[PDB]
Amino acid sequence: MRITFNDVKTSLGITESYDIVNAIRNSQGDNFKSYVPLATANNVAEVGAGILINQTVQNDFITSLVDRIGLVVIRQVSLNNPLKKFKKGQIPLGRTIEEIYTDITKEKQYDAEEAEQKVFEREMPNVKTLFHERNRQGFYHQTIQDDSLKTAFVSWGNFESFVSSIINAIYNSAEVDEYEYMKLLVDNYYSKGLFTTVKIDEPTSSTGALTEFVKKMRATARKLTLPQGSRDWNSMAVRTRSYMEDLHLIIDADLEAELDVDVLAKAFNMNRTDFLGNVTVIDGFASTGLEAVLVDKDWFMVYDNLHKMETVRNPRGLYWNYYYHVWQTLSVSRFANAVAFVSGDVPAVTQVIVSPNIAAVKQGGQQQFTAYVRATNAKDHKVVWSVEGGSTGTAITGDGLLSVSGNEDNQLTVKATVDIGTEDKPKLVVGEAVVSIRP
Amino acid sequence: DEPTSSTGALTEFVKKMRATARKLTLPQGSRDWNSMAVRTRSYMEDLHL
Amino acid sequence: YTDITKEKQYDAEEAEQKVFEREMPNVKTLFHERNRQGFYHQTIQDDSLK
Amino acid sequence: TAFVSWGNFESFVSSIINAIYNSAEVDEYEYMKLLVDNYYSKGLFTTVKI
Repeated sequence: MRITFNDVKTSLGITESYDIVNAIRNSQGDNFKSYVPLATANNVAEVGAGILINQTVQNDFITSLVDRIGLVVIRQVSLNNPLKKFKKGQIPLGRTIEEIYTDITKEKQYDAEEAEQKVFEREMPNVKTLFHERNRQGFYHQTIQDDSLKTAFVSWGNFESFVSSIINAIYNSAEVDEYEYMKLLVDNYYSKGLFTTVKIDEPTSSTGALTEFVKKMRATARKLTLPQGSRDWNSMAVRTRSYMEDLHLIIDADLEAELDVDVLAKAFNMNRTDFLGNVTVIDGFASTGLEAVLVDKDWFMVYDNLHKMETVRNPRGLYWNYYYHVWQTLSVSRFANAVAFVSGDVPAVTQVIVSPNIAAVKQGGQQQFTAYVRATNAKDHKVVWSVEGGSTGTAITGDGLLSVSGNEDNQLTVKATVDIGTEDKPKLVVGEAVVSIRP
Repeated sequence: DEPTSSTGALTEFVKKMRATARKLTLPQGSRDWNSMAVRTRSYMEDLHL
Repeated sequence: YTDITKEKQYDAEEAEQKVFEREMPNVKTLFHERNRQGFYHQTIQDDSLK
Repeated sequence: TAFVSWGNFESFVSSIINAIYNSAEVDEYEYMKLLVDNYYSKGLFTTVKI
């Protein structure tokens, strides 16, 4: 093979804002006057940036010798992800992880006349589970052809350095892809309204807004660790409690700079105005309004299942093939506190959670459903209950009491709907639960 | 907008510079700060303003 | 410069026939030439300056 | 700019220098050979028919 290129211009993919040579030339002199005395300004500007493609250039004195290459430099970089501290151990066998949680019950008034006929009644405990699966299986494939690459180098050091650079790149790719997947986890969690949104804007003070975001974040962190617990900071609407030593906070570079400049510099004894939980800084979030994410240590459910490399050699083609196989499971637990701080426009209602997601009832039985509405504003909204079982005799009370007709065999879906859109363009937030029929 | 128009503009310019400098030196790197889009990282002792 | 690579999905059925397939690494090169070539000229008339 | 090592540069300069002496030797040989032809053409040169 003899690969050649002919008649390639020195500025291939350059879309200049303005012509520097023409601007210097036709300037009477207001800001470019310093470059007028320069003699080789045009020649310098012609090759100011590196040339994409090299072409053979004859010597100016004797137009028979060819100008040579004097210096060759090899650029090498090392990359890794800072979120490796959020990874748990390894799962050699098995595929699915099951997480179980139990909620609290409700108090009943002490009555003696009413306790005669229901000594043996049942009060089913509130429990709920979720499952995490193995969902990442990838490999990185790279070939090295040393015999063909030997012609591109003169010294024996550059060749080895180039091979080492390829070997380093085959690992840097996985190192950056793991970080990309972990960030995609948070982005996907926010993309479906599973985060509890806290608005940074609306200071409601008219005198000071620099400290509003830090005040709100400190208040949220303080109320996350209340001993009595709360149901307002998780997607399962279960009474849970968090600890300050287990609270992590992923913040943006802009947010970190704002904290460092606006408040920390002008604040004496900044120990009482800095952040509370552990702090990590990333490049930013792909979501429009995301600025910071405050989560719990047990929020991440990332595990590794396989990490290996295998090499093969083709002797007919005289090359090496490297395959780096990585298998991982990436998931996030819904039973942990997780809030997201936003500084834009958000819908009035984020999500609706029905307490029993999965239920089983008899033909003549009944069920009770409770709905929680995650509203960004302070005003409340009313829910509407519906059932899409498709059999007559089955109806749901407006308070959330589902009654099943005595003659039916179908899978019941119970929907709670909140209307937030304006008239003539309704917007609906729907949370539904599944019910099975026991004959 | 302007680094000399007002003290607020100067402060936000400083904030932007600090944010950019911090995100240039992250370990995972980025490909949105050079002419050729390649994943590369810088260092604080190597950055010059 | 060498700039990482792209990952592929695991597939034994395709690996059954693509064992020896080649994947060229992502390598980018650029070249810098010499462009500044000048001189400074000054004349001195010592006899006239005396 | 056409060389990487110095020794090649001095070798090229030495070849350029030696070219002058080679040309001088060749021209001297031609000039001295011209004398026989000139003397034979002028007819002052004894001849034997073969």
